[PDB]
Amino acid sequence: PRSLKKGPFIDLHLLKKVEVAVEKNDRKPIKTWSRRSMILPHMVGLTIAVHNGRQHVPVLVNEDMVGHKLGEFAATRTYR
Amino acid sequence: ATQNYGTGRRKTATARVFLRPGTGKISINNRGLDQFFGRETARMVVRQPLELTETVEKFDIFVTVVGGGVSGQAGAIRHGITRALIEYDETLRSSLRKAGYVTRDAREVERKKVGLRKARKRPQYS
Amino acid sequence: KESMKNRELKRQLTVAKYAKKRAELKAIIANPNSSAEERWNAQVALQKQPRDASASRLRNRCRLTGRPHGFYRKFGLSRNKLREAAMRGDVPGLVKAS
Amino acid sequence: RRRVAAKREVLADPKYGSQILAKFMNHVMESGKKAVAERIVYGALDKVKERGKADPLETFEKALDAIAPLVEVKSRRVGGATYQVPVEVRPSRRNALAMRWLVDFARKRGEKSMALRLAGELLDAAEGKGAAVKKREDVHRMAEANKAFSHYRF
Amino acid sequence: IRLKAFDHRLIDQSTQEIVETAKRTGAQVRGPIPLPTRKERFTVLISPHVNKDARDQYEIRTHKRVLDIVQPTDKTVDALMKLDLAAGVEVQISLG
Amino acid sequence: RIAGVNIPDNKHTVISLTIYGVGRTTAQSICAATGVNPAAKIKDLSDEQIDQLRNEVAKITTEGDLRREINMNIKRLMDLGCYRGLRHRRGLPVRGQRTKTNARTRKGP
RNA sequence: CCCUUGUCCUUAGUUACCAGCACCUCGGGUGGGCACUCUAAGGAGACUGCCGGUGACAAACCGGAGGAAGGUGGGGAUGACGUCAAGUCAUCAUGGCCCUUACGGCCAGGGCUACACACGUGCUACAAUGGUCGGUACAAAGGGUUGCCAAGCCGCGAGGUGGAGCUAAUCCCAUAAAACCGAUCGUAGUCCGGAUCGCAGUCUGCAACUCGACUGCGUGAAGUCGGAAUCGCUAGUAAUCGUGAAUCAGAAU
RNA sequence: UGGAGCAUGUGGUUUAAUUCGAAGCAACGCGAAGAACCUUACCUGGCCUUGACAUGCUGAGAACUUUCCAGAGAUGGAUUGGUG
Repeated sequence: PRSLKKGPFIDLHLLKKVEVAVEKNDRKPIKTWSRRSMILPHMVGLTIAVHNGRQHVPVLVNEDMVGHKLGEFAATRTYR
Repeated sequence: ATQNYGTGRRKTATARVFLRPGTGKISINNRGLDQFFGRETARMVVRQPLELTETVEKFDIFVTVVGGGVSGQAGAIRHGITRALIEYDETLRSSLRKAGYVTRDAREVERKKVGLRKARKRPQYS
Repeated sequence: KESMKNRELKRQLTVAKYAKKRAELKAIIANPNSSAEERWNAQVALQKQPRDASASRLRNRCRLTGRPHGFYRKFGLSRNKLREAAMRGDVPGLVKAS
Repeated sequence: RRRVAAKREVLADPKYGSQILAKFMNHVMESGKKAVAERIVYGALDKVKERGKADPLETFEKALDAIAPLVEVKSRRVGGATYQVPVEVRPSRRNALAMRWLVDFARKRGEKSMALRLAGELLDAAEGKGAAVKKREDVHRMAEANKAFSHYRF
Repeated sequence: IRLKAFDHRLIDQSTQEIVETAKRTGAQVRGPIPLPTRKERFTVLISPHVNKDARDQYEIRTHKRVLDIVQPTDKTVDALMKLDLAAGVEVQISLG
Repeated sequence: RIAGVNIPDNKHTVISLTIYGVGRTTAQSICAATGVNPAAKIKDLSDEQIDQLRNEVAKITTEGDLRREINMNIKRLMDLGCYRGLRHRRGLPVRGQRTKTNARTRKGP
């Protein structure tokens, strides 16, 4: 499945401290409490560290992103 | 007259025998014998009783069988060929046992037992 | 645990706490006649209106005993029940034949 | 260990009316369907005689004239080495390898058409210069040391 | 008259109390038309400690019956409709 | 040149067009309206039945243009810390299939 | 007393359809189909029964009828019961020590497949019956008051706005069945081959920003008589066409 | 069965937090016949001082609406009415 039926990402309990960060300068991250905290494709250039429980990860958000969840920055299996 | 009710069965049928005197004319499923049956080797196997009893010139035969598949009811034309005829007379009475064409067999797919795979076929082991 | 059956059984009311704004706003979703300006009001529907609104988090067990396997579409009971039920007679219609 | 086995082959057909080729539909209906097998089962009968002059059975009847061994090789031991017992058996026993061995050894040839493949060596049963009449006399040859194995310690 | 009930021994002994009981009152109820065994196959596991071999087997039925009052005036099929039930039959009726 | 590479002979034209990977039900729409008859070969026809069988390759991608991008998208996913490059670096099944030790057509030695 | 009624059946089909029939679009609109019938609840059913010998004639063991069927066809969750210090102080249970501002607090800031291999091995073939389609005489009934989701306009192939079956003798998966003589060239580790690079596409719905079916085949392979010796077959047996349905929202190899 | 078509099916592999399970070709039918807000197998952000829930002594206000606010994240409380 997972076709492009559900197009835009308007989710008010997950919107209201990521889109509001345009007016405020970039000196701090967007702090995440899901394995699935996706945001809009209008907000490339931010920091989302994958919530799973004990330390945060290097996420290099660069200019070209379209597809899927954040299970690649902090991977599912982490090779312990 | 000869306007009677016989039957012929193999693999869950309930048949129609529309039979009378004629000349060996054979027919099935509102069609003839050479309409649904043909280009296959079980055709003259039911002529083997029809040559045993010289009835290929003295009766007009319409026996219908349905269900199952294509050729699993080859034995159902075989089933009631003389079921419309030993009702008519006892002339071929003690001379038909050598043919062997009436036994509604139970070497079939009966109840399916759990633990095994199939009818009495067993799973793989050592 | 005394509080495992007690902490999940209460979803008979909480998942259906609104249950009407959820029933009205899950039928228009299968209709594309809603406009593109209406791709945001169809998404102020149900969630932070407190999140006992997803039906994905509910599960059944036996009625007296508490077991998820053995449940068929005709009971509220389980597989270690059905051997002990009809033999004293708790199950109607369940006879043994071919 | 009494044998309650009862043999009775049906030998009559509405197409050929043979003897040991009438009820043979078992290995020519290769686990699938009769529709596709019907042109392969009795399609070879009129393909073995369609290349020659004589009838299909003419060279089909002479298969048990050069493909049937005159001995047996069932093993048995008494207190030393295993000794088999070879002697003139009944026709049935001897004439079982005089068709099926000639028939099954046709996959190591395989020319045009599946039905020709089955009929590939059916016309060979007359002169016996094929492969089925190569193991027939071979059986006899392996019985010099087994010649006196029947009465004493056997 | 179309029915929905249990088994082979309480709906056939309740449609004995439908045909005759509405025929004596003047009109006519036709004969009982057969509607056979409901053929429903099941699977369980009956072992104390788990043994997928050790299943068992179950089945359950529902009979229906087709009766038809010819000229519809029989009140017995609705007034003595609770007479058709003894303990566990819930009678469906069809007046016509 | 004529079909990308050197082609063995004495066989179809539609299977000279279906050569492994994007095709035949496109070619079902091609050989019914172009005029290239499937009833003969690349050589049993004249040379003029091949000229639009040669033009349908240099419009999408080339075997060198396939070789051009056989590493470029791979270059994206190795050094970018991802789980498309955690098992691309490693060699495993990648798309969440039967993963750990001995399923058949995914890894090799 | 334990798969338990072609074999026999009073009576049997309010709306199936067409043996009586007119009819029909010969798909049966529709009477009538209880008789040249439409899915049986349940009921005589199959024997030590007889004859001839053999056997101590006796338990048995061979030969026989009727007559298109006459001699043996254990179908085991309180095993007939007898069996091998060994799985849970754990689905109801049940002890020599423990937490006891705690594993009564809970909105948890992520840390189980380096391949370095053996192995319980148990479909698929060996290129030849050769390599890529949209098609045959043609499956199809029930569960179905927060369900199944037509002939879909969408189609190569997608049956999301529609909705006839809405309480199913209708129907939603409603399309099918290895066959005819299947094209041109006649018998090959390849014109059977695509794992990391499907980008990108108006469907659960407040929640698919470098990974999902979506099978269009440009591409990136390895299938060679099965020998050491070993799973394993005395009769319908060794043996290649699918599951319809929820705690009432459709990927149980 | 076969250099082999590198599945957690247990023994050899990769942690900075690890709870018990068979003892043979009866070792992937070895607690329970299913770990979707952790009131689970001490990572635990974290806080207890009466209590969701099982519990006696005491309450404004019975109750809910507690939509929404910090919440990129339970709820206390604005809780708009009700006084039952």
